[PDB]
Amino acid sequence: RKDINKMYTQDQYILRFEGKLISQNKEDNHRKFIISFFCGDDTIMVYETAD
Amino acid sequence: MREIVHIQGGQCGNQIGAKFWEVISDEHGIDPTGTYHGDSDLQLERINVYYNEATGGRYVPRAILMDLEPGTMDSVRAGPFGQLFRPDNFVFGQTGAGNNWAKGHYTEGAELIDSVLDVVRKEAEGCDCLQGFQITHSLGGGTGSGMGTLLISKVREEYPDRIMETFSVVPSPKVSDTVVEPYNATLSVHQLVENADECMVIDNEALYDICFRTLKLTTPTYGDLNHLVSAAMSGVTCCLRFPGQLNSDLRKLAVNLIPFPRLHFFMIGFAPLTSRGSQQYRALTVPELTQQMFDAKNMMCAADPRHGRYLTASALFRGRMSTKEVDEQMLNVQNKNSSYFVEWIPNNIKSSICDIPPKGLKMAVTFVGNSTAIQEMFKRVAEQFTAMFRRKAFLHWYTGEGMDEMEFTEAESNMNDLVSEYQQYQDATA
Amino acid sequence: MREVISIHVGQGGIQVGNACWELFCLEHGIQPDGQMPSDKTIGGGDDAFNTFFSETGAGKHVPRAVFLDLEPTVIDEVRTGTYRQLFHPEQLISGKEDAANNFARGHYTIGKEIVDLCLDRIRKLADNCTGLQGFLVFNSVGGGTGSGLGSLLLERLSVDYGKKSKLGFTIYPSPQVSTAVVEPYNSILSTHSLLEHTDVAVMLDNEAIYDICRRNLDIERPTYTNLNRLIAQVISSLTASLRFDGALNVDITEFQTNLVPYPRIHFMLSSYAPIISAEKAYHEQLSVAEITNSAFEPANMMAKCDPRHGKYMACSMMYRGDVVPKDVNASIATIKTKRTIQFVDWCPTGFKVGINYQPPTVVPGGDLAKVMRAVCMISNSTAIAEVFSRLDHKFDLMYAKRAFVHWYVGEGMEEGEFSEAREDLAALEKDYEEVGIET
Amino acid sequence: MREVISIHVGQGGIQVGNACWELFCLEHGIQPDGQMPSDDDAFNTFFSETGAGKHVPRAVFLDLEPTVIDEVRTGTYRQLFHPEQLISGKEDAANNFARGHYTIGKEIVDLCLDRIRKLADNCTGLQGFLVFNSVGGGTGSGLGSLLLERLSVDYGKKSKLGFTIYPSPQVSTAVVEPYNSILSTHSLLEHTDVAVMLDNEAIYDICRRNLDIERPTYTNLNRLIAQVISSLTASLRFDGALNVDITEFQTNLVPYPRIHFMLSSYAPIISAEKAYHEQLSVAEITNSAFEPANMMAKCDPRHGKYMACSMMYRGDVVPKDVNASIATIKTKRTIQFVDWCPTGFKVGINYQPPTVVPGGDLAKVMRAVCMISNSTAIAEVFSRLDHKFDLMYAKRAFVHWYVGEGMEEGEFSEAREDLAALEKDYEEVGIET
Amino acid sequence: NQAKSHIPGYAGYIPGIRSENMYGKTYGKITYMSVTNQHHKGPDLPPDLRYTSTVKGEFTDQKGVKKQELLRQAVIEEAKITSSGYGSSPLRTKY
Ligand SMILES: Nc1nc2c(ncn2[C@@H]2O[C@H](COP(=O)(O)OP(=O)(O)OP(=O)(O)O)[C@@H](O)[C@H]2O)c(=O)[nH]1
Ligand SMILES: Nc1nc2c(ncn2[C@@H]2O[C@H](COP(=O)(O)OP(=O)(O)OP(=O)(O)O)[C@@H](O)[C@H]2O)c(=O)[nH]1
Ligand SMILES: Nc1nc2c(ncn2[C@@H]2O[C@H](COP(=O)(O)OP(=O)(O)O)[C@@H](O)[C@H]2O)c(=O)[nH]1
Ligand SMILES: Nc1nc2c(ncn2[C@@H]2O[C@H](COP(=O)(O)OP(=O)(O)O)[C@@H](O)[C@H]2O)c(=O)[nH]1
Ligand SMILES: [Mg+2]
Ligand SMILES: [Mg+2]
Repeated sequence: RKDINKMYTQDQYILRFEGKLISQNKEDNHRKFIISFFCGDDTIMVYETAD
Repeated sequence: MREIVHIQGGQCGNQIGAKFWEVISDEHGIDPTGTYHGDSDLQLERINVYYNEATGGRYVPRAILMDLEPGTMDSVRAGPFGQLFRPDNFVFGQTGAGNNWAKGHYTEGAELIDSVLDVVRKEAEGCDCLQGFQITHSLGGGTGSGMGTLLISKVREEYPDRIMETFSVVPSPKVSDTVVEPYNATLSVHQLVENADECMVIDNEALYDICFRTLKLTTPTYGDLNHLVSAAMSGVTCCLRFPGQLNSDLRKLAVNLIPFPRLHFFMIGFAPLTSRGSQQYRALTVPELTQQMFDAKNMMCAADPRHGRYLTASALFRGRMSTKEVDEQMLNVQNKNSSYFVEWIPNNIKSSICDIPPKGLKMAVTFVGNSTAIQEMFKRVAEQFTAMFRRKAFLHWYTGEGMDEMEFTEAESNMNDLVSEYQQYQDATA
Repeated sequence: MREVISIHVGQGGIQVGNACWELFCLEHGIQPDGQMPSDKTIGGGDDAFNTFFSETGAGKHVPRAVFLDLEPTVIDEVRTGTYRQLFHPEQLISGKEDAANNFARGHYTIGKEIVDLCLDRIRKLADNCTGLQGFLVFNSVGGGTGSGLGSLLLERLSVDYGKKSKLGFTIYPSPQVSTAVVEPYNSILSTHSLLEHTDVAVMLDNEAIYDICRRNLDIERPTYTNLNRLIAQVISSLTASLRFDGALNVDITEFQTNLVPYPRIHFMLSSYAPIISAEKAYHEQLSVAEITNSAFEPANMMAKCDPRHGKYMACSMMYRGDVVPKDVNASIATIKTKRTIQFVDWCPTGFKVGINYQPPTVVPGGDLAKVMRAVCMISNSTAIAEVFSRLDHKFDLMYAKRAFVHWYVGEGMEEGEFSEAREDLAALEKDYEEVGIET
Repeated sequence: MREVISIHVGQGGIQVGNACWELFCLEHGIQPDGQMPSDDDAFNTFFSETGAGKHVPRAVFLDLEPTVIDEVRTGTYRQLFHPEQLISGKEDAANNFARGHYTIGKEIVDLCLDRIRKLADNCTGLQGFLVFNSVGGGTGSGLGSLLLERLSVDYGKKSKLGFTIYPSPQVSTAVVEPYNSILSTHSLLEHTDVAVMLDNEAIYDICRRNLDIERPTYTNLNRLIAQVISSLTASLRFDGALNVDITEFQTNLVPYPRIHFMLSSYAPIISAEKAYHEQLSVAEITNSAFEPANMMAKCDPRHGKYMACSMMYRGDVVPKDVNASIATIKTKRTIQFVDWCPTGFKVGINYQPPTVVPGGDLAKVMRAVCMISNSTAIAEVFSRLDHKFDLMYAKRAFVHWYVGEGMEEGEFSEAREDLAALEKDYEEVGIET
Repeated sequence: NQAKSHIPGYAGYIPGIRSENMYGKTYGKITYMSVTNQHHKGPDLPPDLRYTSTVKGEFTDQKGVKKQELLRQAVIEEAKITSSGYGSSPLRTKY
C-alpha cells in the first residue's frame, strides 16, 4: 500500500529551510546548503548553492 | 485601428443616419453633449472606430452630410443626438432636384461635387489607417440616387484598394412611393454594380411586414423603421469594436460572401424580434436564434428566400454563448433543407462571435446571406423598366439636360444582362 | 542548459499560446508578477524553470515567447489583460491591417513587412540561450492569417537556423463541422508550405475535441476555453521530460529521430487519457493496465481519424507520474496480443516509452480533477490518409468552376501555383499507399 | 483474487438488484456512504478497491426508462454505484417483446457491452455471470436476451447464471406476459447454463404463512429474493471446512445438456414475533425445508419426479446431524428420489451466520438451510403457459403489434415448436429404465 | 435538503438549466449552480455583468479561484454529512 488519502490533499504545502553543513573534514565548513521538505510522503531534498 | 468612415446621401440617407448615431450613441455611452458618462472601461478602448478626438474631451462622429435642399438637412440637427455633427462638414446647394435622376447625375449633383468629395478626402486622410466607406442612400430619389452614386464612382477612382460598404432601400412592387421610381432606381444599379463591392439591398415591403407580423404593434411610425435598420447595421460592425472569439471584419465577411466579383447582392435581417407580449413569454435559447434567423418573415428583403437556393451565407452572433451549438446547430440547418443548398459549394456557412451584446437583450444575431432569390426584386423592377420605355413616356425630362437615348438602351441590356447571367448559377450542377 | 522558445501565429495560435503559458505558470508556482510567491525568500536553488524561463538576476522571469498576429484586437487584449506584467513589453509585435482569410494576401503582400521584425525578435531571444534544442509552432491553418505569416515563418527559419529540428501541432479543417467558407484553399495550399519545410506536424481536428470533451468530461455545452486547456496538457506532458528529473529522460531532439521514417511522410496525431470530471474521478483506481488500454480506444483518439482502417509504424509514449516499469511492460504486451489493433510488417518494435515522476499539475476551476497517473502518446498510422483524401475531394469541386478563384489571382499570386499544389498533395496520397503494402 | 460480475437488467430486476445490495452491503461492514468502518481480502469477491477509502461495487444496471434508475440515483445510496455505469436511454419499450430486441435495443448495447468488458480486465478471477431480468416485460427479454445472446460469443466457455421471474399461474399484471414469456424462453435455453424458477405468487403465500403480515408490499418480496442470492454465493468468501465454489455448480444440477431449470425453497422464515418458541432443530428445520407448501415457486414438487439436489447449510450446523439429517429423508415416501440417480445431494458446510436487515421482517437465528434443486414437477410451469399460449394465437390477436416491430411471423412458429421439443423430453427423463 | 447537485448521469430537469445559459462547466459544478440561486435571470443585464467577456474577465487571475473551489467543496458533502447511526439509512420506505 502506498498512502493515497494524504497525497490527494496534503501536497500543496511545501517547506523550505536553510542550513550549514557539519562534518569532520574542514573542506566542507563554510559553504551553504538548502534543505527541502515535502509534506506529502515524507521526502527530503538537498541542493548545493554556488556563489 | 482598422476603422472606416461614413457617407450619406439624400433625405433617406440623411434620416437613416439620424438613428444610426442614435442607436450607436447609447451602446458607446456617448451623452448628447459629447461628454463621456460610460460605465465600462472597454467602452472607450476602441472608441476611435467611429469617433475622433478634439478639445474638451468631447467626441464627434466623422460623417459627411450632403443634400440638394435645406428642409431635410436643417431638420436632422434638431433631433435627438442631432447636434453631434460638426458644422464645417455640412455643404449644400440651392437648386433642388425633385426625383429627376438626370438632374441629379449630370448638372446639379456634379456641379457641387467639388466640396463633397473635398470633405470626404480630408476626413479619411487624417486617420491612422483607413478601412473603407459605408454608404447609405436611396435609389428612389433622382437627386439622391443620381448624385448618390456619382460620389460613389469617384471614390473608387481615387482609392482602389479599400473596401466599400453599401446600404440603401429599393422600391417594392406592391408598395409604391414614386411613379418615376423605376428609371432612377435601375440606372443607379448600373454604376453601382460596376463599382460597388459589397451588397446594398433591403426591401421596405418586408420592413413593414416585420412591423406588424412580429412586432404586432398597432400603428408604427417612421421611428420604427429607423430603429430596425440601424440595429442591423450595428450588427455588421459589432465585432469590429469589442473583443470576441473570432472577430469578423467587413473584409472577412467580404471574403466569405462573394462567389464572383459581380454577384455582390445580400439580404440582411435581424433577430430575435418579438413584441412586448413575448418579451418574457419566450425563452432566449439557441434553438430560438436559428429558428427565427432563416425564416422568411424575419428576412427584411422582399425576395422570397424559399423559392431559390442559397449559395453561401454567414452569421454574426452577439453576446456570450457556448460555441458548440454554434457549430452543429448551423450544421443541422445545412442538411435538414438538403435541397435548399447549392451542390457545388461545400460548407457554405460562416460563423463568428461577439462578447459585448447590444443593449436591450443579452444575445442577438444578424443574418447576411447572398440568396439567388434576390432575382425577384430585379425581375419585378426589371419588368416595369422596359414597359415605361417603349411608349416613350416621360423621356422629355432626362433628354433636356444633355442625356441621350443611347445610354438608356445600354443600361437595359446590362441589367437584363445581370438577370440573365444571375440565373445561370442557380441551376448550376457539378 | 536546455532552452526552447515558442513561435505563435494566429488567433488560434495566440490563445493556445495563452493557455500553455499559464499551464507552465501554475506548474512551477510562479505568480504573474514575476516574484514567485509574495513570501519565498530563499530560492537560489532547484534550477528547473530554466527550460521555459530565463533569469533576470532578481525579480520576474520573461517567457521565451514572441507573439505575432495580423489583427490588433486579440493581441491588444493580451497586453491589457491580467498578465500585463509578465510578457516582454516589446516582443508582442502587432500589425495594423488584417489578412481576412486571403492566403494570397497573407503570403505575398502584408506578411513581408512584419517578418522583418520577426527575425529580429527571434534572433534576440535565441542568442541569450546556449543550448537551443527545438522550436514549437502553433499555427491555425483554417485562417489564412495563421497560414501566411505562419507558413512564411517556417520557410524563413528553414534557411537561417540550419539543421535545428522544429515541432508543430497544427489544426486543419473539420470533416463536417465548418468554420470558414474558404478553408479548403488555405488548407490545401498550406500543406505544401509545411510538407517540404517542417520536421513534424500533428493533427488536432477541432471536431474530435468537441466529441472527446462530451464522452468523459460530462460537458454537453463546452466552449473554446475548455478546448485550449486540454491541448496544453498535451504540450505539458511531452515537454515535461526536459525539466523534471526522471529515471529515463526523452530529449526534445529524440522524438523525430524515432517518429519519422522518411522525409515525405511526416504527420502524426496524438491522444490523451485519462480525462475525468470532478464528479467521477476519485471513483476509479486509474490503474496502469486500464489507462494504456484506453490509449488505443479508437473512439477516444484526439483527432477524428480511424486507425482501425490501417496499421502503425512509429509511436513514442511518454509516462509521467508514479507508475512503475512493471506497469509499462505488462501493458505493452497486452497490446501486442490484441487483434483489433495490428502492426505493419516491417516495424517489429513499436513502443518508445518514457517515464516521468512529477505528476501533471491540475488547474483551479478547470475541467480536470486531481489525478496521479498520466501517459501521453504520439502515434503514426496509415489511417492519416483519410484527412487529406477526403479534403482532396474538397479542393477540386470548388476549383471545377473556379469560383472564388478571382480574388486569389489578383493579390499577385500566379495562376500556376494552384497547378503545382494539387500535384504534390497527390504524391503524398500516392506516397502513403506505397508504404502501406507489405513486402 | 476470485471475482464475479453482476448484470441486472429490468425494472423488476432493478430493485431486486437494488434489494440484493443492501443485504450484501451490510455484511462486510461497508457503510452506505462508502468509507470503510476502519479497524481482509474476503471482500474482494463482490467488491474492488478504488485506491483509498470508498469502494466501487461491480454494478451494471440497465433499463430503457430513466424513472426507476433515477430513484436509485437520488436515494440514500448515491455515492456507492459508479457515477456513469447506470446506462439509461430515452424511451420505453412498452412491454413489447420486439422493441426491446428489434427496434431500440441495439442503440444501447453498444454503450452496454463495453461496460461489461472493462469490469473483467480490472479483475483476475472471473468465476461466472449472474443475470437478473424480468420476463413479464418487453424490455426484460430484449436487453436480457441480447446480452446473454451477445455474451455467449465474447467470452465463451465461462458460465453464467440467471434468476428469471415468470408469471404466476393465476396472479398476473398484464395480458401480454403469455406471449413475451414464451419467446423469451426460446432465447435462454441456448445461452444460459442454469436458472432457478422464482415465480412471485408463492412468495405471498410464503410471506403470510410465517411472518404474520397481511399487507405486504413489493419491497418486502424483494428482500427474500435478495437474501436468496447470499446463500447461493455466501460460501464463496467466508472461512469454511468444506466450501463450494461458483464453478462447482453445474456438475451437480445439470442431468443433461438441455434440462437445466430447477425450483428452490428457503427456510426457516420465522418472524421475530414468534421465532423464539421452538428449538429450531436441524432435524426439524430440514423437514420444513421440503414441505410442499413452503416451496419458493408455484410448482408443486410432489407432482413431479426428483433427479438431483445441492443444498448449503449455514450457521453452526454439526456435520453429523446433517449426515443424520439426510439419512431419514431417504426413508420417507413423500419424495421418492430417482431410479438412475440413487444419490442426488451435494452437502455444503458454511460458517458465518446470515445477517439481519433492520426494520424489516426477518429475525436473527443461528441455523437455517437454503436449497436450489430440480425436479420433473417443473414440467407443470411450461404446460400451464403452453395451454395459455396456444389460446391467443388462434386469432393472432396482439401478433400484428409484434410483426409490425420487425419480428417475422415465422419467428413465433419456431419458438412454440422448441418449447414443445423441451416439453416432450422431460417425459423422457422421468421414465425409469 | 436534497443532495446539492446530482451525479453525472441523472435524467430530469434542473431549474435554470436551459434558461440562463450556464455554459462552461463540466456538469457536476453546473448542477450545484442551479439550486442555490446565483445567476442573472430574466432577459436583462446589470451594467457590471456586461463587459463576465472571456479573455478580459475569465481564464485569468490565479489564486483567487483556489480559495473559491475550497469554499465551494466544503458546502456539498457537509450538508450531505447529515446522516449517521449504525442503522444504515431509510431504505425501507424511502425508495
Ligand atoms: N478548436 C478551436 N479552434 C480555434 C479556436 N480559435 C480559433 N480556432 C481556429 O482558427 C480558425 C480561424 O482562425 P482564428 O484562430 O479564429 O483567427 P486567426 O488565427 O487570426 O485567423 P483569421 O480568422 O483568418 O484571422 C478557425 O477555423 C478555428 O478552427 C479555438 O478556440 N478552439
Ligand atoms: N419480484 C418482483 N417482481 C416484480 C417487481 N416489479 C415488477 N415485477 C414483475 O415484473 C413484471 C413486469 O415487468 P417489470 O420488470 O416490472 O417491468 P420491465 O422489466 O422494466 O419492463 P418495462 O416496464 O416495459 O420496462 C410484473 O409482472 C411483475 O411480476 C418487484 O418489485 N419485485
Ligand atoms: N422606410 C423609409 N423609407 C424612406 C424614408 N425616407 C425616405 N425613404 C425612401 O426614399 C424615397 C424618397 O426619397 P427622396 O427624398 O425623394 O430621394 P431624393 O430626392 O434623391 O432625396 C421613398 O421612396 C422612400 O422609400 C424613411 O424614413 N423610411
Ligand atoms: N473424514 C473426512 N472426510 C472428508 C473431509 N473433507 C472431505 N471429505 C470427503 O471428501 C469428499 C469430497 O472430496 P473433494 O474435496 O470434493 O475432492 P476434490 O474435488 O478433488 O477437492 C467427500 O465425499 C467427503 O466424504 C474431512 O474433513 N473428513
Ligand atoms: Mg483574424
Ligand atoms: Mg420497465
